[PDB]
Amino acid sequence: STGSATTTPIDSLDDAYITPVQIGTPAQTLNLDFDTGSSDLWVFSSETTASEVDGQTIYTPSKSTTAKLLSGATWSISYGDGSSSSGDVYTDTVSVGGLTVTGQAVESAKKVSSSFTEDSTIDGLLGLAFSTLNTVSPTQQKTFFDNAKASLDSPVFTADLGYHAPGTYNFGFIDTTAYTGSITYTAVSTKQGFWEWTSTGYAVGSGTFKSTSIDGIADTGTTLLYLPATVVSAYWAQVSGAKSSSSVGGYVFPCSATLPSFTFGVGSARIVIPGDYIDFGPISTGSSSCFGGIQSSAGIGINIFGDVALKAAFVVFNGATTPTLGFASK
Repeated sequence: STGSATTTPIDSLDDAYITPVQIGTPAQTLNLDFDTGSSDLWVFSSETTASEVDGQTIYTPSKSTTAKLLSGATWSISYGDGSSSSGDVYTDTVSVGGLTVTGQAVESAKKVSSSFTEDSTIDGLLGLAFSTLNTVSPTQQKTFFDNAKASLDSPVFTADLGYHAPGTYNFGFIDTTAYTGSITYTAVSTKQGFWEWTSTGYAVGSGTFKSTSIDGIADTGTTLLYLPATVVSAYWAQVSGAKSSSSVGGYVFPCSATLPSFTFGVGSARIVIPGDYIDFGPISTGSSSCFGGIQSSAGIGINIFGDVALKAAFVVFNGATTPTLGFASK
């Protein structure tokens, strides 16, 4: 089997991407944030504290004839941005782009943190990291990909995120028309539960490539590109007037600037992030100070190849017995 679904930016800055997901019988369609940096499929629901729901579409298990309470199971998760959610668990039928899993753990939120409430466009998350990170207790549950894998034509999914435009998540096949040149594959460590890999280096604008190993995660659920302070300083040094602002919480730059590109290495291959992908706009409405899309990972404890990086590539998440990641230009 295969599936294919369009993923759409939630706003004009590509802060995140939503993909429609069919849950239950009859289908209830919710728009979920596909997140290769976590492993829980959770949704706003009829069980969510009413004051914490503000415009989201909810899953109502009582209206699904295939929903079953997973007795005794609870979940609770926190993300890198300090947001969180928790609740109980149903199993139900879940379909993405024509690909159906029966008995998928659908984690129903009883509580969500303010950032989720305040974002009307995201109805929940669909985790695509390794199932070892799944938070369901006392019986850990499998991700949608993990459940689908054996049925897929090939045990892979691909992320093709757009810049200020829709893109595609495919399951079970590689669309050879969706990228240019070749896909370069690189090793993955699953030791921390993430799609963790090692970039071979970077360049800033038209500058020379620096060969250096950069361990990080391919994370569709993180907006920006978070790299070591040395790398980030080298990037922003090429932008006149750019500075790290403690008050804003990162590098900012004059909105009048033309940003240089940023290249990262995948083996001997190179992925180029155009300068425009690194502009996240005014820090506040009407400001001429703009927020940068490349930020320091110092104090995160890990480097994160988030959407800024991934949207410059066609990315293969290869879930073979020994997982690997593939990157192609597009």
